[PDB]
Amino acid sequence: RGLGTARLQLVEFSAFVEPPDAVDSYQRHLFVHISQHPPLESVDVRQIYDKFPEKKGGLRELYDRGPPHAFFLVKFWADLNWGGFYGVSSQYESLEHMTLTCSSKVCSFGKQVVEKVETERAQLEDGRFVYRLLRSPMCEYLVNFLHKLRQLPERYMMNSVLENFTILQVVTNRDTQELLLCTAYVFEVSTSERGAQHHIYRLVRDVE
Ligand SMILES: CCCCCCc1cccc(Nc2cccc(F)c2C(=O)O)c1
Repeated sequence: RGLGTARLQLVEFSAFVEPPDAVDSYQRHLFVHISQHPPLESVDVRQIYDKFPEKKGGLRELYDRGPPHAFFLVKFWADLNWGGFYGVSSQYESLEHMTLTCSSKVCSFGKQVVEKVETERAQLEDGRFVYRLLRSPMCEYLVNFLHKLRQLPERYMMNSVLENFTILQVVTNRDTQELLLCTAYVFEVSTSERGAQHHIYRLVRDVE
C-alpha cells in the first residue's frame, strides 16, 4: 500500500539545500521528497540486479537473505532547478522499540562509490516509536555530483547520466541483524517547471 511494512514505515524522506539567505528569510529546495504522514505495482528485482553491486550487500544477496516483502523501488523525478547547507532527512515509525542501522550506498554503473552508515535508537511519540535521522549533511560526492548535473546543457543528457546512478538503502535491526526495509532508488530529472515526484513499486521475484 505504501513504502513500509507492519514492522517499520517510512514517514518522511527528503534531500534539500538551504541557501545562505535562509537565515534572513527561510527557504529550502527539495531535490526529492516522500511524505507518508490502493496496492503498489510490482517490478521484478531481476531487471535491476545490474544497477547495484554483486557479492555482499548486492540486491541478489539481500533478496535471498529476505524477507522478500521488505523490498521497494522508488523512481524519483529530481528537481535540479535551483555554499548553502546540503542535507538529507529520514523519519521512520514502528510499534517495536529497536536500534536501527541505516546504510545508504551510491552506485555508478552498478559499482559502490560512497556509503554512509548511521545508527538511530527509538524515541517515544504518541502511541508509536519514531526514528529521527534529520538534517544529516549530504556527503561531498553527492553535493559535487548535483552541481555538475545542474550545469549540463540538456535534460536528455542529465537523464542519460542518471541512467547509471542509483542509491540502495538497507535498514536493519542493529541488535538481531534482521533486514526491516530495503529501498532501491532510480532517478530522472523533472522538467524546469515541475517539482520532485516519485513512484513507489514493490520489488518481487517469481517463486517459480
Ligand atoms: C539526482 C538527485 C540525487 C538525490 C540524492 C538524495 C539522497 C538519497 C538517499 C541518500 C542520500 N545520501 C547518501 C546516499 C548514499 C551514500 C551517502 F554517503 C549519502 C550521504 O549523503 O551521506 C542522498
